[PDB]
Amino acid sequence: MTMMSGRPGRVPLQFLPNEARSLPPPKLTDPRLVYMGFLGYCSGLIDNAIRRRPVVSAGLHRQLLYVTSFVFFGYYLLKRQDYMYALRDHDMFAYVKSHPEDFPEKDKKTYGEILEEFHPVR
Amino acid sequence: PDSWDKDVYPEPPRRTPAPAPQTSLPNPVTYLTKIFDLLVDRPVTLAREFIEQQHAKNRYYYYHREFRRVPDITECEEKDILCMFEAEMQWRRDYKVDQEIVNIIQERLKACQQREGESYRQNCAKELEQFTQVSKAFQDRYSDLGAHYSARKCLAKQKQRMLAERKAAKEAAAA
Ligand SMILES: CCCCCCCCCCCCCCCCCC(=O)OC[C@H](COP(=O)([O-])OCC(O)COP(=O)([O-])OC[C@@H](COC(=O)CCCCCCCCCCCCCCCCC)OC(=O)CCCCCCCCCCCCCCCCC)OC(=O)CCCCCCCCCCCCCCCCC
Ligand SMILES: CCCCCCCCCCCCCCCCC[C@@H](O)O[C@H](CO[C@H](O)CCCCCCCCCCCCCCC)COP(=O)(O)OCC[N+](C)(C)C
Repeated sequence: MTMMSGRPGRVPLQFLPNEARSLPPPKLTDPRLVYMGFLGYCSGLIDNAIRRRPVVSAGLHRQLLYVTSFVFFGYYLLKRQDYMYALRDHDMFAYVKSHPEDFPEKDKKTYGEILEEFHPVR
Repeated sequence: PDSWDKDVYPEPPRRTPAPAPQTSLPNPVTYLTKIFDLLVDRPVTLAREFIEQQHAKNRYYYYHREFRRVPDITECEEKDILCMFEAEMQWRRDYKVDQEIVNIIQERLKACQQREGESYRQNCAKELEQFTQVSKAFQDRYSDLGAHYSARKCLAKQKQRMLAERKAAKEAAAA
């Protein structure tokens, strides 16, 4: 099953609709971005190790490019993910609003009027 | 002394008889207790007096914390998490206070048993009755809730007991 492929108004290969510009962008200190940079740093260290170079000191420009590329991709990935979750919430709330018969708010009962069975432990 | 309330922890008026010597021999107990007084009780008293003098020059206070009453679990809606949280905390505090009440009563019972000596079976009847009443009430409130107890399970237990009592009363009425 595909939930969102046929959602009306969806541009085939956009990756970032204009509506997404109404959402707050992720901060540059977002922990997910920090973890993506950490993944880039680990990639650089593994690159040094495989090539039989000093792991921590061999190429600083290469490691910098690794970290920068991972952060650069992660920013847009996070933007798209947040947009998709916002879309899901928007559609859910609109559907609940447009079908009140399927989502009734029934009368509230307090615990002084609800009979719950008691199971003793012995 | 004045450290504790004498109504919460009562004691009898402490009647003790006066010495009635019947022998010309001296009492080794009196001589030994005079030596103990002069050799032990005075230096300790002086040390305590010095310590209390030092304490009096630095007098500061701490306070008993006061908790207001919040709605009980009976006044909480089924899924209202915040009211349930406050009610559950209040119920746990009440449970601890009830445990301490039982502890006070048990302390009274034990003290009376030691105090009355050979006459404890008759002279501790009132403390035994008080402990019986408190123990029955506490057992009705809290027994068999098990681990993972809560206010909701206590309420369910009370409702079950109330239903049984109401049915028994109505069946006895029809007699
Ligand atoms: C969860 C919380 C976060 C955790 C994150 C996840 C874990 C950490 C990240 C993982 C990736 C990072 C490292 C990747 C590259 C490492 C490859 C390597 O070979 O390392 C050698 C390298 C040493 O090489 P060298 O210095 O050139 O000279 C020694 C020779 O090379 C001598 O080398 P040799 O080749 O001749 O020696 C042979 C040796 C060579 O074999 C190895 O060295 C094994 C390395 C394999 C890399 C890991 C695989 C991929 C990552 C997946 C990890 C999964 C984690 C999840 C849990 C599951 C565990 C598997 O092989 C053996 O001896 C066989 C041993 C058999 C045991 C098998 C167990 C292996 C798997 C264990 C992996 C555990 C995690 C990584 C452990 C640390 C490794 C350095 O190690 C390092 O020194 C680099 C690590 C330290 C650098 C980071 C420090 C940052 C800067 C300091 C300041 C900190 C800043 C803090 C900010 C605050 C400011 C004050
Ligand atoms: C094991 C780790 C997995 C990593 C996989 C590779 C990661 C690097 C690849 C980089 C992707 C490049 C794409 C960016 C260019 C824009 C292309 C854009 O136009 O494509 C959009 C599509 O967007 C892409 O799908 C998003 C790609 C991002 C994938 C990452 C998700 C991985 C899961 C989470 C694991 C953590 C990943 C960490 C990243 C380093 C269009 O959507 P649409 O044409 O309508 O979809 C057609 C298919 N449908 C309709 C049936 C759905």
